[PDB]
Amino acid sequence: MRVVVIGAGVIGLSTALCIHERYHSVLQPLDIKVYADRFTPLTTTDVAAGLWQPYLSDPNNPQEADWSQQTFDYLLSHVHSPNAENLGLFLISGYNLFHEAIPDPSWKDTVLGFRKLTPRELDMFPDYGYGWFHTSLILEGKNYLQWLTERLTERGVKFFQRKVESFEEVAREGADVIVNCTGVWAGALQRDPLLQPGRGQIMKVDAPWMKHFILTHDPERGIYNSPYIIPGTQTVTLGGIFQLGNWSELNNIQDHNTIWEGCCRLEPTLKNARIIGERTGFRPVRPQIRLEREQLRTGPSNTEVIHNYGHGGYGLTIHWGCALEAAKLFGRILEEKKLS
Amino acid sequence: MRVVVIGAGVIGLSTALCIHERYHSVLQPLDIKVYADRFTPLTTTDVAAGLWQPYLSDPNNPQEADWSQQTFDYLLSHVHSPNAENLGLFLISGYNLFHEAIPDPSWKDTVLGFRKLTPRELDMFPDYGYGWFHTSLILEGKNYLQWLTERLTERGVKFFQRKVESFEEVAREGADVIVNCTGVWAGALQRDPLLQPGRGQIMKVDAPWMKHFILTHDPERGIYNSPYIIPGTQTVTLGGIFQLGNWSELNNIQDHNTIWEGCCRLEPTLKNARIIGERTGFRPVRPQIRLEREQLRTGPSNTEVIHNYGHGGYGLTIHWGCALEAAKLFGRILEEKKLS
Ligand SMILES: Cc1cc2nc3c(=O)[nH]c(=O)nc-3n(C[C@H](O)[C@H](O)[C@H](O)COP(=O)(O)OP(=O)(O)OC[C@H]3O[C@@H](n4cnc5c(N)ncnc54)[C@H](O)[C@@H]3O)c2cc1C
Ligand SMILES: Cc1cc2nc3c(=O)[nH]c(=O)nc-3n(C[C@H](O)[C@H](O)[C@H](O)COP(=O)(O)OP(=O)(O)OC[C@H]3O[C@@H](n4cnc5c(N)ncnc54)[C@H](O)[C@@H]3O)c2cc1C
Ligand SMILES: O=C(O)c1csc(Cl)c1
Ligand SMILES: O=C(O)c1csc(Cl)c1
Repeated sequence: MRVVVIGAGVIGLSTALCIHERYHSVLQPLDIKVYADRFTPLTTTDVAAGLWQPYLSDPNNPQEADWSQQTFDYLLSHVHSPNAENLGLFLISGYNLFHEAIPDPSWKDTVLGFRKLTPRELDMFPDYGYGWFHTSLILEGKNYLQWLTERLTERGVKFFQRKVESFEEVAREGADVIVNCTGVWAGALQRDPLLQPGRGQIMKVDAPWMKHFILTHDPERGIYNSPYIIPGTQTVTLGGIFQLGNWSELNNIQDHNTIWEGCCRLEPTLKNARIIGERTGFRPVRPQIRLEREQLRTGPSNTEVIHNYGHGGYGLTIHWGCALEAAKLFGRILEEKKLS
Repeated sequence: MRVVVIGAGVIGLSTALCIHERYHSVLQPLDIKVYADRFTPLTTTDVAAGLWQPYLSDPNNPQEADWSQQTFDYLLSHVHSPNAENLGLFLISGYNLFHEAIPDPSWKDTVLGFRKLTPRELDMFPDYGYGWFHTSLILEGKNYLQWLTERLTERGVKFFQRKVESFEEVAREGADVIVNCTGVWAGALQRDPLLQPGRGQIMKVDAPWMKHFILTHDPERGIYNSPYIIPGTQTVTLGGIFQLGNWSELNNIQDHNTIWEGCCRLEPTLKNARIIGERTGFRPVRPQIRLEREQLRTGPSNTEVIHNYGHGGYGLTIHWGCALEAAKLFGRILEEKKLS
């Protein structure tokens, strides 16, 4: 059983690890290989701040709400483990500001100590008059991806830097199961009109006095098109750009100005914070995560393919639930091959 | 009117600043000088982490409860000012862990978003089964003291490195009002059996993933004789020593081992944190702050004194309320001398 996972993002690496950990003993000819065009720190996961928060609206597939929750419970179960520093995982509390009262989220009980903001807290933010306060977790992509890489290397999963042109080229080379974790670039292997790039731009700033995240929201401009401030381990992430259909992997000046003055008005202590870096990424936007199987008509034989892409701006938030679910789909392929 | 403030800690400097801004134009020859044996970074204020939190019990003088709220309200009114970085001031949420249920503190409504810990939050700390969660402030003494100095220097308040032997010495030099802010060393100028050193020791550790403060409590050990973890701007403070009657300004190895084992058990991610420094300070312990006027019998005519010391382990928590109050008693001196 030769398995080829395409993608070295949080989706591909966690899926490869979760498949190996659940199926190493039931299948000894289990050679897992990871094909990827870019690795850390050159993936979309590296650009993400790493905060655990799903979208405010319910996810159009209630199974995604569970995948988000079991990812949170799994990460929280190791947030006080001594290796949490290596994963880039830690607790963080913060605010979610609004201009008008909105209903509570579906993940209010997943989060620790969810509550609505008191008047004295709202007075620190004059432009907003309603919001939440809650304790969540941050999984920084740079540390988490390298942690997954080393653990996959411990389990004998070889890595190869190459751009896959088609599923058939991997199938014809001997692959039995192809795990499609290509993210926003998935359409290049199979056209999907529902998948489109949600381009974002973030600023990484040195402001170590920031102990809380601050996410603002405006339904007119869309989600994450509003200033947000997310403190990480060594730096503070400033963002607020979300552009559909923009393929320009290049830092914009106007977006830089939008991010800066939006967060500076939100928190005036940032005016003296030095800018360390700035990055551009593409959220794999889709109305639904494509986590499903597909038997490919490739050749006289037929290839088995597992898709998992289209996680939008919540990939790290939902990655572990998607990895477990992709491992279950891998097990059904096993039972149908007279193999489990 | 020649005023002499003895003490360059948070109590001496804030009182000298609060006195001048209220009386520099009501009083034309207002020459204020600061006499101090040690300045920053060699004062007890520099050892403190800077967390705003009073004792758990009522302060035996309900005016101190007001002084603490005045300090919180004033600091909170400057937490989003762009010069808060110069003050070393920023918001921070955190935990207060207990082994079983105890009554709520009197300052519950002063802090932001006070609440009790949920069961899932208590599961992250296996030893403690009850606790609180609230948002507070941190005023790092080093940045705050150098800020107060720069203010006072701009206003013609000259500083002098000098050990004061007696009030009579200062009054001999021509001083009209003496503001005694000598902290734990006040007994060397007037014997006070109520003032004793609450020696403490803290560890400054590099663990920037710590976003919350964690204070543990044990009624058997006494307050602050239990592990606490207070993340600062550039470092994380680890403490938990409160020893009455020890004047040894020397870091102890057993106290070091007590702090390390207590905080590492409380937070296993601290196992690999770099130790940056270690400090020892003396809390000016008193059953109540001595904030009062005293006309003492030196020379053929009196020279009046204002005492401000005995703040224990909540000096930065209460400094501003005591500074305003010491300015009021300075104003009554102006009335008794018919100067206003
Ligand atoms: C600015 C910004 C901030 C974000 N913040 C958060 C956040 O705070 N929390 C959160 O949960 N999410 C956040 N996200 C979203 C998150 O980054 C993504 O959902 C997540 O990274 C998706 O990763 P992925 O594994 O699907 O693909 P990405 O990590 O891009 O990885 C794609 C992988 O597929 C590979 N690949 C693609 N095509 C081929 C090919 N043809 N041949 C070989 N390899 C190929 C790529 O090279 C790479 O290996 C943010 C996104 C952006 C843009
Ligand atoms: C380990 C530790 C942690 C702490 N943490 C906190 C905390 O988190 N939050 C909080 O609110 N408080 C905390 N405290 C308490 C806080 O540090 C003190 O309450 C506060 O610093 C009081 O300082 P002060 O101004 O009274 O005098 P200190 O800063 O000592 O300053 C005394 C000044 O008076 C001078 N002086 C004394 N005698 C003479 C003299 N005879 N002649 C000339 N000058 C003299 C001293 O040299 C110095 O200039 C902590 C204390 C310790 C020890
Ligand atoms: O996509 C984003 O910009 C984003 C900000 S917080 C979060 Cl979770 C995701
Ligand atoms: O005295 C202390 O060690 C102390 C710890 S938190 C706080 Cl406020 C004071």
